Parts: sequence; C-alpha cells; structure tokens
Amino acid sequence: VTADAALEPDERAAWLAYNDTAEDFPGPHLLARLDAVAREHPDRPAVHAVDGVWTYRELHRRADAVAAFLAARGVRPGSVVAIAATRALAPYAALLGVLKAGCAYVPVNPDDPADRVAFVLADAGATPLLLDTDPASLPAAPAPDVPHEPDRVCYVIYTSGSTGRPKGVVMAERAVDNLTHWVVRRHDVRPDDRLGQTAPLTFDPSVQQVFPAWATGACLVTVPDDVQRDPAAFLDWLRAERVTHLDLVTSHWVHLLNAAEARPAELPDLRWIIIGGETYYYHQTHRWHRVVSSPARLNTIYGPTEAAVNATEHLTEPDLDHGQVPIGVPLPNYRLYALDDDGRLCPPGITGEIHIAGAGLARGYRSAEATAKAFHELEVHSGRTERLYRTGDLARLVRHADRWALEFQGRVDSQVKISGYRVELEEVDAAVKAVPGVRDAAVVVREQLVCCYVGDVPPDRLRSRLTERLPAYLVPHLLVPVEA
Repeated sequence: VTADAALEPDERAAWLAYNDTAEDFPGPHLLARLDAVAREHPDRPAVHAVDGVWTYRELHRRADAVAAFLAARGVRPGSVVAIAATRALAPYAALLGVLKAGCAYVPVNPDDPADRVAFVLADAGATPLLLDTDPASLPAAPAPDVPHEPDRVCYVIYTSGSTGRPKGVVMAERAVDNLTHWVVRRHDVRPDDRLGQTAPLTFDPSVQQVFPAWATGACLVTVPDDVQRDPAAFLDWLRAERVTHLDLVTSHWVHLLNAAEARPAELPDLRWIIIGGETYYYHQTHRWHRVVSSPARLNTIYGPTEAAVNATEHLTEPDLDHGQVPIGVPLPNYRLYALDDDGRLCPPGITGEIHIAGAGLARGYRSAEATAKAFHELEVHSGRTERLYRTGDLARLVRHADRWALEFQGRVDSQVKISGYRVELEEVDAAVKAVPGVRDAAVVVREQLVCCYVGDVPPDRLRSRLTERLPAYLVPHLLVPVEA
C-alpha cells in the first residue's frame, strides 16, 4: 500500500529522521520584507551592475515606475512579463517592478535565438513590453495599488534536458520566500554583505543571490561577463569587489580551482560559496583549500529548478581528501525520498530515484502534459500523502558523520550539463545538421564542448549560423571539419 510498506523499523526510522525538516520562519512575506528594507535602509547600495550602483531608494523607485507602466498597459496582477536578462541595472528594476505589479517575471536572454525567445513568450503567456523599451527609463510614478494575494507566481524559468521541449517552471511565492529565509539564515547574510550573482537571470541560482540580498539590505553584485570566462580575472574580481557570498556551478568552480593552483588566492571577505550541479570529490575540495586563503566555506547543494533552486545541502569539510562529497540533508521544509521503479521507498544504502516534496515545489510547468508527467501524489508513510516532483536523479541514503545524507548517483536519461545547464546532446547535433552544407556531425564533451562535422562550411561561417540558431552556451567551443 504505502511506499514504505516493506521496510523494517530501523530502515523506516532512517527516512523519518532524514526528512524531519520543518521550520517556521517569521513573517512578513517576501515582498513585504523587501519593502521594509527599502524603508529602513534607503541609502544602502542594493544592486551593483555593469553601468552603476543603485541605492535601495533608487531601485525601488525604478521598480515602481515599471509597475505603473505595466498597469497602464493593461497588465493586471497574475500576468507573466518578460524581462531582458543582461548584466546592467535595468533588469533589476524590471524584475522587481514586475513583482510589485503582482506579476511574475520570465527572464529572457536578448541574445538567444529569436525562435527560442518566441517559444518562451508563447509558452509563458508573457508580454514583451519590457523587452521593447528600456525599463530603467520609464516615467517616474508611485507604485500601483496591488493587494497582496498569497502564493502569487513569482517567476517562470525555462529548463531543458529535452530538445524541442523547453519547459517553463512556474514558481510561486511561498517557495521563493522559504528559499530566501534559508539563504539568509544558513549563510548569515547581513546588511554589509556583497552577494555575487554569477548565474545570469535566466538561471535560477540568481534567485538565490538576489532576494537574500534585497531582503537584508546587502548589495547584489552582478558578476560581469568579461570576468567569468576568465578564471584568473574572476578570482581577482572577487577580491577587488569584497564579495561575501557567491553562487557557482561545479564546472565553473573547477576552473577557479585550476586558476587558483596557477596563482594561489587570498579572499578574506568571502564567507560562502553555494556550489553544485555535478558530482565532485574531496580530493578536489582539499586542493581548493590548499591554494585559497579564505574563511569561505563550500556549501554543496543539489536540486532541480522545479523545487526552488536547491533541495539539499552539505557543508563541505576541508579536512577530507578522498571520496565523493554527498549532497546532504534537505533544506528547511523540504522532504526527499529515493524510490524504486515500483515507487517503493528504498532502504538506506540502496539507489533509487529522488522524488521531492515540500515548500520548495513549483506550481508545475506552464505545460499540462509536462506537469502530469512529473508531479504526482503518493502515500510514502502511513498517514503521509505527499505531492511529489519526480526528478530523474538517482541517489542513496548513506551515513556521513552521525547523520543520514543523500549521495547522488547519476541520471535516468542521457541528459548532461553544459556550464550548469540541462541539455540533450542530440539538440546540438540536430542544429549543426540543419546548417546548409553540413551533412553529418558528432558533438562531444572533452569543461569543453567539441564538434566534428562533414561538409564545406568553414568553421567561422558555421559558428555564425549556429549563434543565430543556438544559445551561446550550446555553440561548440571549437568546430573541426572532418572528411568522414
């Protein structure tokens, strides 16, 4: 009957301990806390981007203007509004203004292929108004009279792992608020802190940096594009900007580790790196702490976009020099289960598929079929019926110190990660084959994405055709013409 029906008392008790994660956070709701910070600390720096720094007062004034513009154009609460994901100040006024309007933002990279942007706008139900005029230059206005409704949708963010099937993750306020409370409390975020935003606004670790900054009076510091793809410069930038908290995808951090080994770094202001996405090992994190002089701790995280950025955390020990870093324990108000093909709860130590329950779950996807294929209901324990997100991820529950922890064990499908982004390799194959002149092609990951192709298209003209067809991070780093 129940998923745990076959387990022995000892085995059942391990899961009950693992998922004993409830935590009540004091109100008010997220946007109310953002307004309170702006009221109490108008003069503090709220966002530092490529074209300047805005105080809390200025950020909220610019957002008020966006919110008033949206209402004037008939965009009522409960609408979805695209924002152009750049590294300037404007998108921050745009996304905060969308929220102040009672709406949800969908971040769009204006450099993405036009066909993919068109799908996102259609699937998200989103207006492009703020893609077509500068949100930071809208006429000054007070914020419109928008009443608080509980659990409003906050953002729609797109994920793949399925070519021709982008899916829009619909994330609502209680999940984002729960996540924000966790970031602030776990990582001791304080008003004088400077939270770097490595991820673009199209990738959800940006949520993890932006809202904890603005909910505390700290400064959100966008990581410039020119600095990121230069690991040595990124290390120096972290020092120069006195960054205290940082998001990193595993593969990006490995590049930083290599840069630090070339030139050991001192990062006295860095306290937290929230890192994850791919499996990594204590022999890598031990190397890191050998060449980085810093109080910075690595908080290893796991989780899908469908459960509000992160679902589990493990504080990475600097002592250990061998073995796989576990993904750890659930975030507050998260519960996770490893289930077999039949939906039974796996005993501790047995590998099953992760299903996630709790406060972090998305409403679903914009698409009904995708929602029905991944979100479901199951009585996992007697008297505990869960709404669950089926992840496609594999893990087992293991002992680590005097505690139960999940250990990640791979995927079910052949979805891989390119610079932290979910992708099916067959999509890049299909794109290069759709270029005129290219007959056959094979794409491989050597992090570095590589492509071999047959045809008389020079790699520089193929690149130009692929940039118009693929997002920049899917355009292969090198393009090798081969005869066969």
